[PDB]
Amino acid sequence: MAGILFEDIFDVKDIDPEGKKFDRVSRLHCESESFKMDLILDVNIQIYPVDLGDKFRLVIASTLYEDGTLDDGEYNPTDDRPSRADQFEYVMYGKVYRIEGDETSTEAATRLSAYVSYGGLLMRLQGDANNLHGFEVDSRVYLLMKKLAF
Amino acid sequence: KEAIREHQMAKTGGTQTDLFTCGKCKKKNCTYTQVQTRSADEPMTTFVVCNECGNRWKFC
Amino acid sequence: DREVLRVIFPTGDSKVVLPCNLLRMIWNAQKIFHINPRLPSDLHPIKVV
Amino acid sequence: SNRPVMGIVQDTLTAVRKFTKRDVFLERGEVMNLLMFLSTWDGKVPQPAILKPRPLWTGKQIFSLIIPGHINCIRTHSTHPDDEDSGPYKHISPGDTKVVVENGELIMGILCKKSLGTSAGSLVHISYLEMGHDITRLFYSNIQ
Ligand SMILES: [Zn+2]
Repeated sequence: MAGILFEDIFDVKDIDPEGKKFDRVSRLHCESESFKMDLILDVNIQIYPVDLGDKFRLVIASTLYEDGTLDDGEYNPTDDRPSRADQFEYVMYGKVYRIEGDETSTEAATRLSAYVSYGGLLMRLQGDANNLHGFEVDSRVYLLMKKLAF
Repeated sequence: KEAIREHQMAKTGGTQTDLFTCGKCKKKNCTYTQVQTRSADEPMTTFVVCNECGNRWKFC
Repeated sequence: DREVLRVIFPTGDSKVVLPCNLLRMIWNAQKIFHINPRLPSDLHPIKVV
Repeated sequence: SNRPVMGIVQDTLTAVRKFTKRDVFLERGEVMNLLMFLSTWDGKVPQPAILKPRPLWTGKQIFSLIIPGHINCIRTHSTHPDDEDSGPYKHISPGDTKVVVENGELIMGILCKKSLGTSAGSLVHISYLEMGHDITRLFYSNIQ
């Protein structure tokens, strides 16, 4: 029942990816309110006009119709199930493409890092154990954000 | 003895560009080529060769 | 083999054209078998030998 | 010279570069339009790359549709972008300047010819090996 993969409220560190940026897409840099975990993500600024230092709510779910399987692709527009993390302002579908860590130090694996891709859109999440339950997988995760310009 | 010693010094040429790094020796001791004015379907490329440790690669 | 190989290539270039790119083949097995660095690597080394 | 002889060129090569751009976005209507152009297709519509504020597909998603679904080519973006040898390593925002495809799905990377063919490390050579000439010819005709 709605076994959410991740949920947190994030703060914008930067909206200017190394200055040069791009036109329809821009890379945001964020950090979690725990201030122990940080995030960088490519976004469509045209459909979601971000401001710097903004307070965002971020949620991640590998599934919708609750917890049951759906990793298919009949973009069934006609679904009517309220099992939709839809009330959030911004949603994306993607894969995890890379995982970082460091287990050579002995058990370590200290400061685990996850990298994620939503249709090519790169993402980086850093954290000791926040990603201890996740790993790199084919496209399945849904990323939902709200609280824009709170 | 100096002047006859000087007669080897440079030899007769020079080049070097020192722009591209070489992953075999970190030093940018590289040479560059301007070739393929027209050629066939292959795109005109700039070829870079590292003198030391012999490395050659392309702009592409 | 490593000791022999120094004789064969005085140029020290290890990049040669050869048949069957095992790396791509081995990699494909990983893409197929779904092996990952956060999964155990159960192996019998003699079988490899 | 143990290399491929085929090569997609000019207009086709330029639009492919254009197509790999990050700013590429598609509409559902055009996706159906694009799907019919396909010389072959599973008959099963793919999931939108974006759902909110509005449903969308990416050109990289769609290029990856063209790609056969169990083969990958890596390491050679071969474009000027990013930097020569250590800048792109400069953290690993692996970025759009380097090419990478997984399970027939393009992760990032603006395309080049060294990728596209008549060279070592090309997608064309490995498809020929795995998919064979017959599958590769139909893919090639289809992409063009
Ligand atoms: Zn060198």
